[PDB]
Amino acid sequence: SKPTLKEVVIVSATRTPIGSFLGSLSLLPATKLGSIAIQGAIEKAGIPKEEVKEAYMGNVLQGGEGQAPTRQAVLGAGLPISTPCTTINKVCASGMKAIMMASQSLMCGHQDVMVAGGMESMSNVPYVMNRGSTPYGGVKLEDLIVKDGLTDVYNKIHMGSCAENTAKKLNIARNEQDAYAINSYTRSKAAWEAGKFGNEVIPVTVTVKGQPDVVVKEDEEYKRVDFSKVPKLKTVFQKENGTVTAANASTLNDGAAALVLMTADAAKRLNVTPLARIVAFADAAVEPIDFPIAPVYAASMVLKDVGLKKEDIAMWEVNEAFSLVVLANIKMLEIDPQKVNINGGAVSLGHPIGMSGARIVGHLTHALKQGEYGLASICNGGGGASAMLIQKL
Amino acid sequence: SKPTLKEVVIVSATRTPIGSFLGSLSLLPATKLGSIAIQGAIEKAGIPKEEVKEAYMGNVLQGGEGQAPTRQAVLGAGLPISTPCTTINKVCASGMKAIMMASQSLMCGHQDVMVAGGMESMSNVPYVMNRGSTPYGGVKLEDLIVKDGLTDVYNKIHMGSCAENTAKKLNIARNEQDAYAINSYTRSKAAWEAGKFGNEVIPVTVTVKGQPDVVVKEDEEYKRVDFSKVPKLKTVFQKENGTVTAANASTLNDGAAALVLMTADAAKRLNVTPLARIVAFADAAVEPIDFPIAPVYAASMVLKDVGLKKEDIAMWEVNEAFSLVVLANIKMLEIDPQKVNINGGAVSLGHPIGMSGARIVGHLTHALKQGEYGLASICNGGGGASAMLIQKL
Amino acid sequence: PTLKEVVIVSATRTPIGSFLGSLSLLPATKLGSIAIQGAIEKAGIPKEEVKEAYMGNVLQGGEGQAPTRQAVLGAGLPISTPCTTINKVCASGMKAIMMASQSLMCGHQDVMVAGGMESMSNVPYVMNRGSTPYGGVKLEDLIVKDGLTDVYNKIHMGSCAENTAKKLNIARNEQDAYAINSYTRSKAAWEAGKFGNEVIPVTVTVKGQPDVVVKEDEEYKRVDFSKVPKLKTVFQKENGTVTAANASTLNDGAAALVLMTADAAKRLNVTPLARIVAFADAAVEPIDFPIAPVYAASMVLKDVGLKKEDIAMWEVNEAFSLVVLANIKMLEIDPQKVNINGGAVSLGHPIGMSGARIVGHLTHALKQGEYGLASICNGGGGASAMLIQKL
Amino acid sequence: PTLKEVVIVSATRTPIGSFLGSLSLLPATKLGSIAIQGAIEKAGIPKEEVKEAYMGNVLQGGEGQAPTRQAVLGAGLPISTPCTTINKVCASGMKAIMMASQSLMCGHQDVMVAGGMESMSNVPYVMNRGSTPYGGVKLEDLIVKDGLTDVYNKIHMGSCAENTAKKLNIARNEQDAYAINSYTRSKAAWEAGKFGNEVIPVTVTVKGQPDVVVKEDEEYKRVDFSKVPKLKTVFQKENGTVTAANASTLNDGAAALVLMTADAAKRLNVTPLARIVAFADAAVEPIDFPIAPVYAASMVLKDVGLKKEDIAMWEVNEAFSLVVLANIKMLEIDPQKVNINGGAVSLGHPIGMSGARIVGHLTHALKQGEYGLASICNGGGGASAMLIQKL
Ligand SMILES: CC(C)(COP(=O)(O)OP(=O)(O)OC[C@H]1O[C@@H](n2cnc3c(N)ncnc32)[C@H](O)[C@@H]1OP(=O)(O)O)[C@@H](O)C(=O)NCCC(=O)NCCS
Ligand SMILES: CC(C)(COP(=O)(O)OP(=O)(O)OC[C@H]1O[C@@H](n2cnc3c(N)ncnc32)[C@H](O)[C@@H]1OP(=O)(O)O)[C@@H](O)C(=O)NCCC(=O)NCCS
Ligand SMILES: CC(C)(COP(=O)(O)OP(=O)(O)OC[C@H]1O[C@@H](n2cnc3c(N)ncnc32)[C@H](O)[C@@H]1OP(=O)(O)O)[C@@H](O)C(=O)NCCC(=O)NCCS
Ligand SMILES: CC(C)(COP(=O)(O)OP(=O)(O)OC[C@H]1O[C@@H](n2cnc3c(N)ncnc32)[C@H](O)[C@@H]1OP(=O)(O)O)[C@@H](O)C(=O)NCCC(=O)NCCS
Ligand SMILES: [Cl-]
Ligand SMILES: [Cl-]
Ligand SMILES: [Cl-]
Ligand SMILES: [Cl-]
Ligand SMILES: [K+]
Ligand SMILES: [K+]
Ligand SMILES: [K+]
Ligand SMILES: [K+]
Repeated sequence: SKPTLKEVVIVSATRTPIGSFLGSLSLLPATKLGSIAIQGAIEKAGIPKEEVKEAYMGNVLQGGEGQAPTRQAVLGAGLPISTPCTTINKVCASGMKAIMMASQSLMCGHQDVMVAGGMESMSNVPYVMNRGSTPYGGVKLEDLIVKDGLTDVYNKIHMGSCAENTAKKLNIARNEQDAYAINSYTRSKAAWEAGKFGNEVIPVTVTVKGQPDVVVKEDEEYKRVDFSKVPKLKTVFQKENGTVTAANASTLNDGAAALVLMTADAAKRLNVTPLARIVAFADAAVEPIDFPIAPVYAASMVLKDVGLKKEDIAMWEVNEAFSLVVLANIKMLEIDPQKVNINGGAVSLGHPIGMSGARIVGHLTHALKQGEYGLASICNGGGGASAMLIQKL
Repeated sequence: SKPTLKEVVIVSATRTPIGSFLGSLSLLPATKLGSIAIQGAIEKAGIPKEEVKEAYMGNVLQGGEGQAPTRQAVLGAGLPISTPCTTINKVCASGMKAIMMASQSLMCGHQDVMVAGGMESMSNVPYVMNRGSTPYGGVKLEDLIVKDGLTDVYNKIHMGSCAENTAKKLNIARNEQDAYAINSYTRSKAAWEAGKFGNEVIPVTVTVKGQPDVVVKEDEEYKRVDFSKVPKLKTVFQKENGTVTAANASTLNDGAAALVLMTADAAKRLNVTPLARIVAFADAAVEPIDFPIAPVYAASMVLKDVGLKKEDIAMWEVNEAFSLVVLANIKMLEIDPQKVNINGGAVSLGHPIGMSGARIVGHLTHALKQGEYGLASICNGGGGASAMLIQKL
Repeated sequence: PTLKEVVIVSATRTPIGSFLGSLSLLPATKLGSIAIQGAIEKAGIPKEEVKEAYMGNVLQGGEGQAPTRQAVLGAGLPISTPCTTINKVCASGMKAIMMASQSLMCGHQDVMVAGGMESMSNVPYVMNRGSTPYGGVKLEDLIVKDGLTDVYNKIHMGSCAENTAKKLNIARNEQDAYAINSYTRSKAAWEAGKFGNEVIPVTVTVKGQPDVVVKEDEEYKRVDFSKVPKLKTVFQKENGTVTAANASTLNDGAAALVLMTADAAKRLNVTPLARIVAFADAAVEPIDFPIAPVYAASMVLKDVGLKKEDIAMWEVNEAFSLVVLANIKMLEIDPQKVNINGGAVSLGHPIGMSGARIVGHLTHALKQGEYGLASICNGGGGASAMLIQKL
Repeated sequence: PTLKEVVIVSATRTPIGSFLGSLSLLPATKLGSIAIQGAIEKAGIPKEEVKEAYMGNVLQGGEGQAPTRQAVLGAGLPISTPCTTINKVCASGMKAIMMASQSLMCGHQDVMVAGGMESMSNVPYVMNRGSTPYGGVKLEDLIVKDGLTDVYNKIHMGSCAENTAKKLNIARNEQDAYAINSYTRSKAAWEAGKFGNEVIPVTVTVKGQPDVVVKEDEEYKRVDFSKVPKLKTVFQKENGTVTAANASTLNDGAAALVLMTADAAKRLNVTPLARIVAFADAAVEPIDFPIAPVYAASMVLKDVGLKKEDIAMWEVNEAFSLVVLANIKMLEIDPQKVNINGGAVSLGHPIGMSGARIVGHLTHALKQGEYGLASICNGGGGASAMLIQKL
């Protein structure tokens, strides 16, 4: 027999703008961007801070951040000292997995109101030196972005080289990948200029003693592009017959996102209007080198579970880890390209890894029309993916 | 009314021995200790590896371990590439929180069989250097054990100094703390001598090319003691009227633990006999400085939830972060000290921070007699604690 | 065998670059090659005539094997040229000239190159060999550890200067006035074109960049006189005297001289600039290094029977303004004859280079028949001094 | 004035410690103090008579300001003693003695101390000044970067030796025979008490542990003759000849000599051990450093008018067994007169120390009236050589 569970709703979804690597938000640690997003979400939901019972935040690169990153973000947002906190790491899937795990606690009736999201400051990720005796001939200082973030343990190659493998297998060429990337930048600029993130993004003031304030109000990455340069660029992850470039891959970035989740009962009790219902979610895993196709199986599991067909989905958010990944998913699922990553994605907006899975779910929440279904999927290092289905209320 | 949930059972619980800092297990990465505990747990459960659907592992100090620590542990144990993995960080409570969150997935019917536990190799935790430019005059690279594991963010003091604060408030003196510590070493020795860890601990072979193999078959820490020296030690965190010493505090250590969890239905399908039922669990939080008393509130929450009295508990496992922590809990709960940490604990056995929360649940699993209730609780940095109630089958 | 007479035939230097400034892309050894090549060109002799080379260089860490050999081969000199790198802290550049002169005096060589080189911009940090200690690892800055810290007293060179300021009663306003005078004199000499024969320009070449020609000293323009009396006393909190403005700075540069016996100069028909008359080293209590040049200068004057009045120009290296004032006070010499075209407080102080630079400056600035005396202090309580006569 | 006669009055050294071994707790400067103090005691002169000091020291990074000054003051010599640190790579310790001899020959000092020191155990790693590059960086080992890599060829000293092994047809088996010979001679000489006047013991004090008295060289006992032919060729995978057993090792130690003019020895009632006759430096292509000592030795013989036959004993530094074999072959000398009591392959090679050690050894081992010739190669393609006669 199947358990009888509580219904879970999204009441608010807020994010910081995304900063470029060593760019506009580089002075702020990940936990502080977390505080900003969490306070933003609470404000937008219209509930007292004291109503939030527990918090989960995704965060992939936690080294040097200090004790209990999620607790820092939560206490920094002015939430009660009585609030338990857990920091989640499923690599790039962390921001989505946090929402999923929080949903499961709500479904069990173990809490009635929670905050879940993700945060990352890639600008502030440190280098490491090993503990022990210094070996004769040299001591390595490794970059934790490369070592913990972007290198497949098993193949000993960059995520970008794993992507090249799928480009080979599925015959997805340089020109197709470049066209997708240009498309992403185009959609991001359009959305931003049309005022489409007006309720999703909250601005950030950067203060430096002796300097005038800087107000960061929009995503930084999408303006850093030159369409004429795009087809000229070198293939950085493979010298012989490559396809992936700086322009058609996601970038390194800083940002945080937070959602307020509650049971249908609690939303009634607090007289708040729910934005969306969380219907179903799943995780899938494949051979580590094949992570780009893992979101295909995760999305399929979700559709099969709920009894829906791909054509029933109004809007897809397939995380733009690489242009290659989105094209692979479009090809295998046979879905309408006009319904995928409609207002841009990670290739042009950037990819603070622990945050992105939460951002894309928050974007569907705002963009879907009443009654429509949205499906968000995200690959992660090691061969995994997470996927989530929501319906707009 | 209340949700109707799947019943959750523990089928096996296994661990490596706990190694001392830079000691017998120091050559093995946390992820390798993870693979060993997971393999052991599946062997002891007597089920196909393919039946494990998903895995969660606690792990506090993830810097330099490589991409997706839990995935590394699971694949290194020979589990299917189809197995999704998430790495969990709630400081010292991590190993317990992993079991709790896995239990929640099982209750929702989202998976039927999971592995949960915790892993830490404090010997292999690195130092960090900031990204950017080196200041004129040099820099000190920070030790991540100290910066991420052991320093309160808000007070800017060691966990040990937070403990001194509780010692003051509740009048828990040096002599009482030293007596508790001696008692822990005594109880640990007694338990090993009596063969109380026979089914719980699996040995590990350390192989070094060009030297004989070393078989580690018991915990290393409890033999590193001198009872005569205990009352002579100086107080390491507070010179001015201190109480906490190297002897009466937990140590730095390496180890991993894993539990096979499934629904009661899955156990019947697979023809396995469960060891215990997971009944209830809870998280609590107080002011960061007051973490030593947080386990009191988490334990009370659990008892109230199920409607039991403290007298109903046959065995207590209150993690021995410091001798002070246990005495503080005994004092406030007003429970029988003969029922607390009966076979030793972290003061004498050691404290690989991400694993201890799982170890103590695993020990109750084996030590309890049929029908008895066991309660485990564990404090964590930032002011939190987790607690879990199980019943022997 | 009777001792041979030694002459200076040429003396050349790079401009001095500021810390992390205009010359920071070039290693010390490359600056040394440029200086050496320029000196040989000015001397008007084939490179093959140079028999052996000594270069001063204080902070050799990370420069690679045999720094002087790198400078020499980099300048296109023969593979047969033996090379030695000299370390007497700030006195290194002068000590190299002294030791080369001694080899020439013995008839062991007939033509040598000697000088000094330093790239403080490129001096690395160090980590100790061994087990990493619990709680953290220290990365020390070699400029501070090897260059600027007194071993015995465990204080900065600047704190040693404060000590002398106390004992000899040399005040903050006096040191500030001297520093302003140094900056003023440096600017005046550059504007008068007094370095036209001494300094050679350096071309800095970067990939995908337009070439940059560095033709003058960088440091002397980095000053605000109105701010001088307001600066904090960085080496001492209470009643301090030494500041960033009145102390020498950290810098990059190289200098080189072609030296010959009188017989070799004649054989090659070169016109020598100056004769080397005498030189000496003195040493005192480590903290008292500011006064060691007084004793070294005194030794050289006494050696040749000259009085302080017989000296036309003094170069007392400006380690700190305090040092020059202390020397003037103890020696009782005319300040208008001391560091007349500026010095290390305003031009900068690449430590292994400065003792060569000041001897090379005398060689160009002295008029025929005049005597010049150069002295320079060094960490540990030492000083070197040299007397030359213009030909 | 004519050139003064120079004599060696004493020569003393520490034992040589293995890499990270028995002397690894002591800095190079402390080892220097021990050797300098011993040399002065043995000379029987007041310490105030020593006027100036030069010490060889190749790897100066992290040792603190003015390494020679630290050694001198640590030995209890007066603060009035000027100090200079000398770097000619492996030739440093000899070149220091040569340069001191020139100062004495000129009449500039009458009594000096010269020698060399090195603590390879305490040589640090370096990190470049600047911003850390994306993707990380390896902190270089200064032993490798400054000590043992040829700048121009970008290969290890050991690979340079391979080049000479190929050119002169000196095979693996011949190199292994020479190395076993060195270990055998070292053990025999220690057992015969031949170092009793040369080596002074070192007490290593550690709080909470008993003292350790180091009384003999550590390295020569670390050998297994049956394993020598089984080792891998660590510098060259294909067709190699150089191994860990037949190469010098990395080590800690210091040596110091007291030098005087003949007049000074008379004045002080000192009976000197030997006279310094002549010395020279030679240089060739950097890759060809193994053969430079042939040319330096030939220069000294030619200068003085002696034949190779007139030399009673040769000390050709054992940088590699290959180097010694190449020198014997080109010079055509009796192998029974070469490195008679062992050398660097088995006693070890603290690089700034060895050039001084070998001159000190000849001073003790030669019989009255006999000539000894010492020679030593250095990175960059150099060598130094010196002739002495026993009195
Ligand atoms: C790809 C990556 C290594 C960056 O490469 P990079 O070479 O250091 O990037 P650069 O900025 O130096 O780009 C090099 C060139 O590309 C150009 N370029 C980059 N993006 C461009 C764009 N959008 N439009 C036009 N030109 C662009 C730059 O102008 C530069 O030009 P240049 O060669 O004349 O100097 C890094 O962003 C990365 O690793 N991305 C993948 C992140 C990832 O794996 N995420 C997780 C997914 S699972
Ligand atoms: C306390 C801590 C810093 C270790 O301190 P330390 O001073 O480096 O420990 P040491 O091994 O140097 O021991 C110090 C002295 O105590 C002695 N000692 C240690 N354990 C002993 C024992 N069990 N019995 C008798 N003597 C003991 C040692 O012999 C030593 O004596 P000495 O100085 O005369 O030689 C470290 O274990 C720690 O931080 N523990 C807390 C872990 C923690 O906070 N975990 C999180 C929980 S919230
Ligand atoms: C003194 C020393 C530590 C530099 O100190 P510093 O404080 O880091 O120097 P800075 O460049 O940051 O200068 C600090 C201030 O002084 C000012 N300043 C520096 N030189 C100045 C000048 N010539 N005129 C006016 N102002 C000046 C700067 O503008 C700055 O002002 P701010 O704090 O309002 O911005 C360094 O040059 C040194 O060690 N010198 C001695 C070298 C030495 O000892 N050599 C060996 C001799 S024995
Ligand atoms: C050669 C050098 C790199 C060390 O090599 P290494 O491989 O780290 O040396 P090791 O101590 O690890 O010895 C390797 C093996 O040789 C063996 N070995 C070494 N010396 C031996 C000897 N004298 N007899 C027998 N066996 C010996 C060791 O037992 C070891 O055996 P194993 O592989 O079974 O464990 C280093 O000593 C060096 O660079 N020397 C040259 C110094 C130099 O260039 N000086 C300047 C001259 S210009
Ligand atoms: Cl918490
Ligand atoms: Cl996964
Ligand atoms: Cl000196
Ligand atoms: Cl040379
Ligand atoms: K891009
Ligand atoms: K203990
Ligand atoms: K200045
Ligand atoms: K050897």
